[PDB]
Amino acid sequence: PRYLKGWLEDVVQLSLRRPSVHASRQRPIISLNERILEFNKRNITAIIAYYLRKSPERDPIEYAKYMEPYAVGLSIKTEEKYFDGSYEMLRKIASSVSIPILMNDFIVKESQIDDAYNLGADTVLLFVEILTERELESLLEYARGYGMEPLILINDENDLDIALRIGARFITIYSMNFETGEINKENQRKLISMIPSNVVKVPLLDFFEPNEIEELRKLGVNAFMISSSLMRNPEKIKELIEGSL
Repeated sequence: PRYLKGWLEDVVQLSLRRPSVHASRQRPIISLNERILEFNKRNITAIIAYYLRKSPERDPIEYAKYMEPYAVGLSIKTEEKYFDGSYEMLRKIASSVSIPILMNDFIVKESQIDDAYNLGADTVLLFVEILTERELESLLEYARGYGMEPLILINDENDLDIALRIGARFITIYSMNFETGEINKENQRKLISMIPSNVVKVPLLDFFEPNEIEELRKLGVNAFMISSSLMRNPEKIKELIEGSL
Protein backbone atom coordinates (compact mmCIF):
# COMPACT_ATOMS: atom_id res chain seq x y z
CA PRO A 1 0.00 0.00 0.00
CA ARG A 2 1.06 3.63 -0.19
CA TYR A 3 1.92 5.57 2.96
CA LEU A 4 -1.28 6.20 4.93
CA LYS A 5 -2.36 7.68 8.26
CA GLY A 6 -5.56 7.65 10.27
CA TRP A 7 -8.21 4.96 10.04
CA LEU A 8 -7.31 4.29 6.39
CA GLU A 9 -3.92 3.07 7.58
CA ASP A 10 -5.66 0.91 10.20
CA VAL A 11 -8.08 -0.83 7.79
CA VAL A 12 -5.30 -1.36 5.26
CA GLN A 13 -2.91 -2.99 7.72
CA LEU A 14 -5.83 -5.01 9.06
CA SER A 15 -6.70 -6.05 5.50
CA LEU A 16 -3.13 -7.20 4.80
CA ARG A 17 -3.63 -9.83 7.53
CA ARG A 18 -7.06 -10.92 6.21
CA PRO A 19 -6.89 -14.74 6.00
CA SER A 20 -7.93 -16.29 2.72
CA VAL A 21 -11.04 -18.47 2.57
CA HIS A 22 -11.07 -22.03 1.27
CA ALA A 23 -14.36 -21.89 -0.64
CA SER A 24 -15.11 -23.02 -4.19
CA ARG A 25 -17.13 -20.87 -6.58
CA GLN A 26 -20.52 -22.36 -7.45
CA ARG A 27 -21.77 -20.09 -10.25
CA PRO A 28 -20.17 -18.24 -13.18
CA ILE A 29 -19.09 -14.63 -13.26
CA ILE A 30 -22.10 -12.40 -13.96
CA SER A 31 -20.34 -9.33 -15.30
CA LEU A 32 -21.39 -6.13 -13.56
CA ASN A 33 -20.08 -3.62 -16.11
CA GLU A 34 -21.60 -5.67 -18.95
CA ARG A 35 -25.02 -5.79 -17.27
CA ILE A 36 -24.77 -2.02 -16.81
CA LEU A 37 -24.06 -1.67 -20.52
CA GLU A 38 -27.04 -3.93 -21.28
CA PHE A 39 -29.19 -1.65 -19.11
CA ASN A 40 -27.80 1.34 -21.03
CA LYS A 41 -28.75 -0.24 -24.38
CA ARG A 42 -32.37 -0.50 -23.19
CA ASN A 43 -32.30 2.87 -21.36
CA ILE A 44 -33.06 1.12 -18.06
CA THR A 45 -31.71 3.16 -15.14
CA ALA A 46 -28.88 1.11 -13.60
CA ILE A 47 -28.65 1.38 -9.81
CA ILE A 48 -26.03 -0.44 -7.77
CA ALA A 49 -27.46 -0.89 -4.28
CA TYR A 50 -24.59 -0.08 -1.89
CA TYR A 51 -24.95 -2.15 1.29
CA LEU A 52 -23.16 -1.73 4.63
CA ARG A 53 -23.91 -3.85 7.68
CA LYS A 54 -22.83 -0.87 9.81
CA SER A 55 -21.08 2.46 9.37
CA PRO A 56 -18.64 4.36 11.68
CA GLU A 57 -29.08 -1.15 9.68
CA ARG A 58 -30.73 -3.78 7.47
CA ASP A 59 -30.39 -7.54 7.43
CA PRO A 60 -27.90 -8.36 4.65
CA ILE A 61 -29.84 -11.26 3.15
CA GLU A 62 -33.22 -9.47 3.29
CA TYR A 63 -31.76 -6.29 1.79
CA ALA A 64 -30.14 -8.24 -1.06
CA LYS A 65 -33.30 -10.21 -1.88
CA TYR A 66 -35.36 -7.00 -1.86
CA MET A 67 -33.00 -5.32 -4.33
CA GLU A 68 -32.69 -8.33 -6.68
CA PRO A 69 -35.60 -7.39 -9.02
CA TYR A 70 -34.62 -3.70 -9.13
CA ALA A 71 -30.86 -3.18 -8.87
CA VAL A 72 -28.38 -3.69 -11.68
CA GLY A 73 -26.01 -5.06 -9.03
CA LEU A 74 -25.18 -5.06 -5.33
CA SER A 75 -22.14 -3.62 -3.57
CA ILE A 76 -21.44 -5.67 -0.44
CA LYS A 77 -18.93 -4.30 2.07
CA THR A 78 -16.95 -7.05 3.44
CA GLU A 79 -14.64 -5.10 5.73
CA GLU A 80 -15.08 -6.41 9.26
CA LYS A 81 -13.84 -3.90 11.86
CA TYR A 82 -15.40 -0.63 10.73
CA PHE A 83 -18.34 -1.88 8.61
CA ASP A 84 -19.35 -5.19 10.31
CA GLY A 85 -18.97 -7.08 7.05
CA SER A 86 -17.85 -10.65 6.65
CA TYR A 87 -16.93 -13.12 3.94
CA GLU A 88 -19.75 -15.45 4.98
CA MET A 89 -22.21 -12.59 4.52
CA LEU A 90 -20.92 -12.21 0.95
CA ARG A 91 -21.09 -15.94 0.24
CA LYS A 92 -24.69 -16.22 1.45
CA ILE A 93 -25.76 -13.23 -0.65
CA ALA A 94 -23.98 -14.42 -3.80
CA SER A 95 -25.69 -17.83 -3.59
CA SER A 96 -29.11 -16.29 -2.80
CA VAL A 97 -29.54 -13.67 -5.56
CA SER A 98 -28.95 -13.79 -9.31
CA ILE A 99 -27.71 -10.24 -9.99
CA PRO A 100 -24.01 -9.23 -10.05
CA ILE A 101 -22.27 -8.86 -6.68
CA LEU A 102 -19.40 -6.41 -6.15
CA MET A 103 -17.15 -7.14 -3.18
CA ASN A 104 -16.44 -3.74 -1.61
CA ASP A 105 -13.42 -3.84 0.67
CA PHE A 106 -9.91 -2.45 1.12
CA ILE A 107 -8.18 -4.76 -1.32
CA VAL A 108 -4.42 -4.65 -0.80
CA LYS A 109 -3.27 -8.17 -1.75
CA GLU A 110 -4.09 -10.79 -4.36
CA SER A 111 -5.59 -13.28 -1.89
CA GLN A 112 -8.46 -10.85 -1.29
CA ILE A 113 -9.33 -11.10 -4.97
CA ASP A 114 -8.99 -14.89 -4.64
CA ASP A 115 -11.53 -14.69 -1.79
CA ALA A 116 -14.01 -12.63 -3.82
CA TYR A 117 -13.85 -15.12 -6.68
CA ASN A 118 -14.08 -18.16 -4.40
CA LEU A 119 -17.01 -16.68 -2.44
CA GLY A 120 -19.05 -15.94 -5.58
CA ALA A 121 -18.47 -12.22 -6.10
CA ASP A 122 -18.54 -11.04 -9.68
CA THR A 123 -16.05 -8.19 -9.32
CA VAL A 124 -14.12 -6.17 -6.75
CA LEU A 125 -13.54 -2.55 -5.88
CA LEU A 126 -9.97 -1.26 -6.16
CA PHE A 127 -9.19 1.89 -4.17
CA VAL A 128 -6.61 4.22 -5.73
CA GLU A 129 -5.90 6.30 -2.62
CA ILE A 130 -4.63 3.31 -0.59
CA LEU A 131 -2.44 1.79 -3.34
CA THR A 132 0.62 2.81 -5.28
CA GLU A 133 0.26 3.13 -9.04
CA ARG A 134 2.18 -0.11 -9.65
CA GLU A 135 0.11 -1.95 -7.03
CA LEU A 136 -3.18 -0.85 -8.57
CA GLU A 137 -2.08 -1.95 -12.03
CA SER A 138 -0.98 -5.34 -10.68
CA LEU A 139 -4.27 -5.87 -8.83
CA LEU A 140 -6.25 -4.69 -11.86
CA GLU A 141 -4.52 -7.27 -14.06
CA TYR A 142 -4.94 -10.00 -11.44
CA ALA A 143 -8.66 -9.23 -11.11
CA ARG A 144 -8.95 -9.34 -14.91
CA GLY A 145 -7.18 -12.71 -14.91
CA TYR A 146 -10.19 -14.07 -13.03
CA GLY A 147 -12.54 -12.49 -15.57
CA MET A 148 -13.44 -9.57 -13.29
CA GLU A 149 -13.45 -5.97 -14.45
CA PRO A 150 -12.90 -4.19 -11.11
CA LEU A 151 -14.56 -0.93 -10.18
CA ILE A 152 -11.86 1.69 -9.63
CA LEU A 153 -12.61 4.18 -6.85
CA ILE A 154 -11.27 7.64 -7.70
CA ASN A 155 -11.59 10.58 -5.31
CA ASP A 156 -9.76 13.46 -7.06
CA GLU A 157 -7.83 14.38 -10.21
CA ASN A 158 -4.68 12.52 -9.14
CA ASP A 159 -6.64 9.29 -8.61
CA LEU A 160 -8.14 9.64 -12.10
CA ASP A 161 -4.74 10.30 -13.68
CA ILE A 162 -3.50 7.03 -12.16
CA ALA A 163 -6.63 5.10 -13.12
CA LEU A 164 -6.39 6.17 -16.77
CA ARG A 165 -2.64 5.54 -16.98
CA ILE A 166 -3.09 1.90 -15.91
CA GLY A 167 -6.03 1.37 -18.28
CA ALA A 168 -9.05 1.37 -15.98
CA ARG A 169 -12.36 0.85 -17.81
CA PHE A 170 -14.84 0.80 -14.89
CA ILE A 171 -14.63 3.75 -12.50
CA THR A 172 -16.67 4.89 -9.52
CA ILE A 173 -16.45 8.54 -8.44
CA TYR A 174 -16.68 9.20 -4.70
CA SER A 175 -15.17 12.67 -4.16
CA MET A 176 -15.69 11.93 -0.47
CA ASN A 177 -14.21 13.18 2.78
CA PHE A 178 -12.95 9.83 4.06
CA GLU A 179 -13.02 11.14 7.64
CA THR A 180 -16.69 12.23 7.55
CA GLY A 181 -18.23 10.48 4.54
CA GLU A 182 -19.52 13.72 3.02
CA ILE A 183 -19.62 13.78 -0.79
CA ASN A 184 -18.79 16.93 -2.76
CA LYS A 185 -21.45 16.76 -5.47
CA GLU A 186 -19.81 19.60 -7.40
CA ASN A 187 -16.34 18.07 -7.54
CA GLN A 188 -17.97 14.73 -8.40
CA ARG A 189 -19.56 16.12 -11.59
CA LYS A 190 -16.28 17.74 -12.40
CA LEU A 191 -14.32 14.48 -12.24
CA ILE A 192 -17.03 12.69 -14.25
CA SER A 193 -16.61 15.23 -17.07
CA MET A 194 -12.87 14.42 -17.21
CA ILE A 195 -13.40 10.69 -17.82
CA PRO A 196 -13.01 9.52 -21.44
CA SER A 197 -15.86 8.01 -23.43
CA ASN A 198 -14.66 4.39 -23.22
CA VAL A 199 -14.91 4.15 -19.41
CA VAL A 200 -18.05 3.03 -17.57
CA LYS A 201 -18.67 5.77 -14.98
CA VAL A 202 -20.55 5.28 -11.69
CA PRO A 203 -21.01 8.20 -9.26
CA LEU A 204 -21.58 7.35 -5.61
CA LEU A 205 -24.60 9.01 -3.99
CA ASP A 206 -25.50 8.83 -0.32
CA PHE A 207 -28.47 11.19 -0.51
CA PHE A 208 -29.64 12.94 -3.63
CA GLU A 209 -32.23 15.26 -5.06
CA PRO A 210 -34.01 13.57 -8.00
CA ASN A 211 -32.91 16.63 -9.97
CA GLU A 212 -29.29 15.62 -9.38
CA ILE A 213 -29.96 12.28 -11.11
CA GLU A 214 -31.07 13.90 -14.36
CA GLU A 215 -28.07 16.24 -14.26
CA LEU A 216 -25.71 13.27 -13.89
CA ARG A 217 -27.52 11.56 -16.78
CA LYS A 218 -26.60 14.55 -18.94
CA LEU A 219 -22.92 13.98 -18.11
CA GLY A 220 -23.15 10.43 -19.45
CA VAL A 221 -22.99 8.31 -16.29
CA ASN A 222 -23.70 4.64 -16.92
CA ALA A 223 -24.97 3.74 -13.45
CA PHE A 224 -25.51 5.08 -9.95
CA MET A 225 -24.19 3.49 -6.77
CA ILE A 226 -26.54 4.65 -4.01
CA SER A 227 -25.87 4.05 -0.32
CA SER A 228 -27.61 5.79 2.59
CA SER A 229 -30.78 6.84 0.73
CA LEU A 230 -31.56 3.22 -0.15
CA MET A 231 -30.59 1.99 3.32
CA ARG A 232 -33.09 4.38 4.91
CA ASN A 233 -35.85 3.85 2.31
CA PRO A 234 -35.20 0.80 0.10
CA GLU A 235 -38.45 1.39 -1.81
CA LYS A 236 -37.00 4.60 -3.31
CA ILE A 237 -35.16 2.42 -5.85
CA LYS A 238 -38.50 1.71 -7.55
CA GLU A 239 -38.96 5.40 -8.38
CA LEU A 240 -35.52 5.42 -10.01
CA ILE A 241 -35.98 2.39 -12.29
CA GLU A 242 -39.69 2.22 -13.19
CA GLY A 243 -42.87 4.25 -13.53
CA SER A 244 -45.97 3.69 -11.42
CA LEU A 245 -49.49 2.59 -12.31
